Amino acid sequence: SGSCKGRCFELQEVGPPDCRCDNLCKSYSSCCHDFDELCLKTARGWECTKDRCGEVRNEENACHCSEDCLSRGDCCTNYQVVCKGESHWVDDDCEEIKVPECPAGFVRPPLIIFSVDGFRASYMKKGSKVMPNIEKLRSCGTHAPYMRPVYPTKTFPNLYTLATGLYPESHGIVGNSMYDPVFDASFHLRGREKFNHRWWGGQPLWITATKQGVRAGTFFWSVSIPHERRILTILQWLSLPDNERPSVYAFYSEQPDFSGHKYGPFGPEMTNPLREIDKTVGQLMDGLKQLRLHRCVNVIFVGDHGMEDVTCDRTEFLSNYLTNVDDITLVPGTLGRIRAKSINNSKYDPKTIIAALTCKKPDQHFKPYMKQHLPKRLHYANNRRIEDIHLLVDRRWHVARKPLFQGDHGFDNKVNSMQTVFVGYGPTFKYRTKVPPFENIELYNVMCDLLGLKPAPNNGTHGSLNHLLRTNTFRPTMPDEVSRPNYPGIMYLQSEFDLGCTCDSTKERHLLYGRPAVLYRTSYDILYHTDFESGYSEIFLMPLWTSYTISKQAEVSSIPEHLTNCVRPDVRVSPGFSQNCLAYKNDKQMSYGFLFPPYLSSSPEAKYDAFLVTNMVPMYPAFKRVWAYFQRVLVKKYASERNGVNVISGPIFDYNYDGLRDTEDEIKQYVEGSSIPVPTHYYSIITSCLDFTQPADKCDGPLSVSSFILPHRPDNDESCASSEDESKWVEELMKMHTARVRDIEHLTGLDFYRKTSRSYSEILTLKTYLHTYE
Ligand SMILES: *[C@@H]1O[C@H](CO)[C@@H](O[C@@H]2O[C@H](CO)[C@@H](O[C@@H]3O[C@H](CO[C@H]4O[C@H](CO[C@H]5O[C@H](CO)[C@@H](O)[C@H](O)[C@@H]5O[C@H]5O[C@H](CO)[C@@H](O)[C@H](O)[C@@H]5O)[C@@H](O)[C@H](O[C@H]5O[C@H](CO)[C@@H](O)[C@H](O)[C@@H]5O[C@H]5O[C@H](CO)[C@@H](O)[C@H](O)[C@@H]5O)[C@@H]4O)[C@@H](O)[C@H](O[C@H]4O[C@H](CO)[C@@H](O)[C@H](O)[C@@H]4O)[C@@H]3O)[C@H](O)[C@H]2NC(C)=O)[C@H](O)[C@H]1NC(C)=O
Ligand SMILES: C[C@H](CCC(=O)N[C@@H]1CCN(C(=O)OCc2cc(Cl)cc(Cl)c2)C1)[C@H]1CC[C@H]2[C@@H]3[C@@H](O)C[C@@H]4C[C@H](O)CC[C@]4(C)[C@H]3CC[C@]12C
Ligand SMILES: CCCCCCCC/C=C/CCCCCCCC(=O)OC[C@@H](O)COP(=O)(O)O
Ligand SMILES: [Ca+2]
Ligand code: NA
Ligand code: NA
Ligand SMILES: [Zn+2]
Ligand SMILES: [Zn+2]
Repeated sequence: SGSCKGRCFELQEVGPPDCRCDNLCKSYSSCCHDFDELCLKTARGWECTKDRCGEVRNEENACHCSEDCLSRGDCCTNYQVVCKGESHWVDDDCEEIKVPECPAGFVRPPLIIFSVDGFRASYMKKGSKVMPNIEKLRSCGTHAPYMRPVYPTKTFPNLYTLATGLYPESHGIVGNSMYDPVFDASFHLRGREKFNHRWWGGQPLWITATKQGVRAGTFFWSVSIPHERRILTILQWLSLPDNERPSVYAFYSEQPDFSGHKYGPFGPEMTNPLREIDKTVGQLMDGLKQLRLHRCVNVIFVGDHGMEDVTCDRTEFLSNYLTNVDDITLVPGTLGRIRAKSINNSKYDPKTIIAALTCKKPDQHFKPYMKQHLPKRLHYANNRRIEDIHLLVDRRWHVARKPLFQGDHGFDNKVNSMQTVFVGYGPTFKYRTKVPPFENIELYNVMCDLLGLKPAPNNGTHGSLNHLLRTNTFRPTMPDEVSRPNYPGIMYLQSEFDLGCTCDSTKERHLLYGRPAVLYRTSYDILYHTDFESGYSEIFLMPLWTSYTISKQAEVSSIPEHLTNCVRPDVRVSPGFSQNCLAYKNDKQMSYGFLFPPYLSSSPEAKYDAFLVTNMVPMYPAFKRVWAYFQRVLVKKYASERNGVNVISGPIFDYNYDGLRDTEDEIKQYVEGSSIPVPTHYYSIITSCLDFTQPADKCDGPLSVSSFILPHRPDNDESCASSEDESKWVEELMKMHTARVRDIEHLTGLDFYRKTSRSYSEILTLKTYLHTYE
């Protein structure tokens, strides 16, 4: 417990018992007694003035304007501008940085991450009027229209996703507040508990760097260190000798979130907070220019989430729905999480709670879900810290337990107001380049590539952001197919089938982008037909995928009356590896549907192919209403609008809600007295030509995709308008359950788009794309 002299913001760890002088010492109440005195000098502010140029060095000043300051590494960021007639970085023209211009001794371009809390993507519209430095970074660098945060759209899940490339369910920081039933402890911004490493999973970038010999401190700063001091400390660290200097740095600003919450996102009061951020950015760049590192360093300007208009009057109370609200604990606000108030309560029943919250009031501004029924695109279920009951709250509303600020965030990560920013500037990024919106889970890989690091396993798709960089150290390669398909001929007689059923240029046309590869061990059959092709699993007794193409002027027919209950045995597949219709009769709850729609057959003769037992899938009657509407009405609609479409459809089994393809052992439900497994979800991937004037089967250029993962539910309680015509609700339900192709690949162990005219990086970008319907 001595002194900090010569050790301010030192990069080593010290003690215990010895006192600390590092940038987190205040957070551990461990700074040496003279830390405030030596290390947090504030005298005379942060800006040089003409008066002070060539002053005699006074050790009391926050920063210096003396002739030695540049030797000493501690000039104010504007010193050269005020005293040498240099220009502020923002006043110089954009000049493309073809190669890193670094001082001798630098082995890689440093990375600086400048994260802003609550920075809404639409704030970039306010432009160089308010934020000339940010606008310049955006303009001369690489930028997206916006970047998608993860759900929940709160700070800590997003900050730690940025650093790990992991979903909150994987990294463990699933909210700003959490309860962990195994630890029997709670995590909050206020508390000792957040300091235990046990909450923090994955491998953040600082650890990835350090384990691979790249110097990198933890990204957190003690909040009591002012913004200007942090910037000066980063600058001083960048002046260190080669053997002590870090290659990655982080700055966090709590603005403009703090003002967003008070005044709302569209308040006139937001201008000054944004001017203040921009001034801090200006300090960093001016400082970098002072050190001749301004064409050496890569800078990421990134937000964690946006901000919405939310007032106290738009609050739903659970007391208006639940007779007994004091038996529950609620994590409230822009999402809901419900659990039992006490584990001692044995009458506590989740099903009664869900029923009592489901579709009661006409305007109802939240929706309850068991977490395994949340849209799969959220990836918000596979963690014991996420409560079984979840409430999705409508944008602009809160939920609270009982009745006894005007901006908020935390909503569904596809909501517009939740979108945030991304700008990359420096030698490794492209120059003056706009890139499409992408998800913040993808940045960890990029940051690894900017630092020559091997990423730890994460949820980014490595290579899908290659188009952001001038130089790509990572070239992705298609995974090798693991199981090769069988091609069964006509073997069996119809008399060999005891299934209890009764009835009264394929590849080039129907697999436009090639055959999906199966990336796990299994046994499956390719089945060709006039209107569609399929990969039929002999283990699961149904298609893994079914693929077909519908031209712009293809025609919809009905299932004629006499084939209504038609299921025909498939002579290419053995009785032993087929479904049977007897199981469906014996299952009172379960009906069946088809993957290729009989509705879209090319002829009445081809229509018979649709009724094969090998095109059949278990479907709840409730779900058939959704599925029939998609197949009969929507598929044709999309083919019209997009000038034909290619459709790949299939089952998903995810009983343990981990976003990954279930093994047989992990399947928990079968059609009554059979071993026909019941899917948890059904997917479709719908592809066409981005240029819609070119039809889907003759496309020269980029592709356009939209997909979904529909949950396979025995009721339509999710849809509060489901007692009406399907035209009133199925499509809204589908859009809620929009998905990336990549989500489907994880859920099915399939790899799509193996045969295209496009680069594989471009295909990785196609597979990460999400159609949000915003
Ligand atoms: C998003 O991307 C994720 C990352 O790839 C995917 O998540 C992974 O999923 C797999 C498959 O389900 C899962 O694998 C299981 O792992 C069990 C062991 O779990 C512990 O160890 C791992 C490994 O830690 C090291 O590697 C990870 C990356 O995975 C890295 O981030 C770590 O820092 C650590 O790094 C060190 O080692 C590596 C080399 O291994 C070095 O390269 C590196 O330099 C480091 O030195 C940890 O990930 C686990 O972490 C979980 O649990 C802890 C403790 O509770 C949590 O704090 C943490 O948040 C995390 O929790 C999440 O995952 C668990 C499941 O693991 C969930 O229950 C939970 O809700 C959270 O979501 C553990 O510390 C292993 O026993 C198990 O083995 C079984 O299957 C195999 C199959 O071969 C069989 O052989 C056996 O019979 C077993 O039955 C299985 O292998 C990974 O753990 C998991 N990783 C992460 C980070 O979550 C995710 O699926 C993907 N999502 C989607 C939708 O695609
Ligand atoms: C949870 C606290 C931090 C409290 C806080 O609200 N800090 C604010 C908001 C963001 N801040 C910040 O500087 O953010 C930088 C940042 C940027 C980006 Cl892009 C991503 C990320 Cl993730 C962060 C200023 C912190 C303080 C100390 C932390 C612990 C470490 O001292 C030791 C280890 C390090 C391991 O990697 C993780 C576990 C560990 C115990 C840390 C847990 C989190 C602690 C307690
Ligand atoms: C070598 C000495 C070993 C350590 C001695 C520890 C002394 C025992 C006291 C423990 C409680 C607090 C000490 C550790 C963390 C200090 C907490 C702190 O200073 O931050 C409070 C935090 O909520 C503020 O939340 P926000 O400001 O809202 O982020
Ligand atoms: Ca699974
Ligand atoms: Na039935
Ligand atoms: Na309903
Ligand atoms: Zn935040
Ligand atoms: Zn906030």
